[PDB]
Amino acid sequence: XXXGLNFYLSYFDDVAKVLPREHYCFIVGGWVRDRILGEPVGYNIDVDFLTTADPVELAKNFAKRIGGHFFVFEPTIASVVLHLPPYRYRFDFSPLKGKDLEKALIEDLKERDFTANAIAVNLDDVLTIVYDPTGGIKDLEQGLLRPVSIENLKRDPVRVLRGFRIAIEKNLQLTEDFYEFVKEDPRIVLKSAVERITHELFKIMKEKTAHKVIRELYEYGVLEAIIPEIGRLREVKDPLDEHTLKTLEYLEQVIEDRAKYLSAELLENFGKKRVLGEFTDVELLKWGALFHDIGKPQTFAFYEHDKVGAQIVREIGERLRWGDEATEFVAKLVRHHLRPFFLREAFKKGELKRRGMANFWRECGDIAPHLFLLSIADAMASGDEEEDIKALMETIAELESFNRNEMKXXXXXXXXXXXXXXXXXXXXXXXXXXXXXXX
RNA sequence: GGCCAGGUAGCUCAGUUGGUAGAGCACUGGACUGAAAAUCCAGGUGUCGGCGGUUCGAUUCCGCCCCUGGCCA
Repeated sequence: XXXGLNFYLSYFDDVAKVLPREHYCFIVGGWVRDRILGEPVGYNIDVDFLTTADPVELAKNFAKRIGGHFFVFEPTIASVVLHLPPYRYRFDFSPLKGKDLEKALIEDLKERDFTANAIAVNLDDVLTIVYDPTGGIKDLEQGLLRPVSIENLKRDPVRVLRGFRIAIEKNLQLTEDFYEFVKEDPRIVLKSAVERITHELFKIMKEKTAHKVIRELYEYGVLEAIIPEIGRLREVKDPLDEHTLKTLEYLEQVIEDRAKYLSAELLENFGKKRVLGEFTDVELLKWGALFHDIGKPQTFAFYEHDKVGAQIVREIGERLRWGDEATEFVAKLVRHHLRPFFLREAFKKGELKRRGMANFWRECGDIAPHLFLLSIADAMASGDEEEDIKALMETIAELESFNRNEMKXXXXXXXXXXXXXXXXXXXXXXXXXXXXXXX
């Protein structure tokens, strides 16, 4: 332990007004962390507490006070979730028990993954003596995220990704012992539950420096052990894997710059699609950039490798428990991923016509901007000539402007609607349709 | 409380733009054989989990709930 507006939160008062006299409560986890790091409070607040009283009644009355929902789940801990559009509050209360309070505190802290997460403070001193037996402060000053002990990483293998994510997110450098431990057994990641790996994988794709972490998870073979399919890109010598990596990185450089490639109506709904509740479609675009060609080593002489791509992606989505909607998204993104290049190649000959455009926007109108961005970043990774790229953005311009404006007996009904739609581009018309269909 | 997948005949499983719910096995009958196994032919009235919406028409499209399981880093 080393030496209120610095560690204040509005709701803390409420907790103290719930928490009984005899029992004591400590604030642990990422709150004290992010605060020490001096990063400002976001729109999503997550606070983990350690209390000596019954966390369930605590959480029930707390939630009753702030008008939050109540939660109990597996030790056995209690949650309170209060969610309105601008902000989200997750409070997780955890039990603490012992004949010696300080001893048990230190004993809990020491079991934690990283010194940056083991720093804790007493509730009373919030409303400035801190508890950091791992000495998290010292590392946080050096700007280094260092695991407490390797045994606690091995305990819950999924933490091995956290160490990457956190270090990228909070922008810190992992220590040597972490990277050494990953070099030892990169396969350990498979021992942890699947949806955790998925969820962490997405939490890494979320940020815009993600290409460096994905390269990292590749280079230690962790991204291989999770998804062996990525390991198979190297079995074909053009380099395919480096290609997918730089395509990813360029997809981030383009996505940040997205306003100046795509139109406004194409940016309108972009980013607005939700999957797994905290993640948008941008991460799906980054995934479909990683898998953009997953099928090339499967089929070569690469004729079918796009559909093969779709099938492999889909298998990865089923396996890793992604959304069926999201995995279908990524799979369709890898399926049509080569479409704008054929449209550009058709445009360079001036052979692109209303048919190709109408097909384009009927077949896939929703993945269009993602498809365009991905095609532009893949063109930038392939190192296309400037003229070729200019032609590409011009093609995109053509399609965009086409959609912009120029786009505004069971069998019998089907052909009736189809021919009515062809005519829109009258009982006598219906009778004539019937005569044309019957004859 | 959040996300995700399953719910279909007695059991267990197909059904990617919507167009009268099938297949295999099991069960029964018959042909065959001294007998049997084997082989061959024949037999689905299923409130597609429930209530609603869009369509001429919903297992599939959309909304709201029940139940089962997985996860909550």
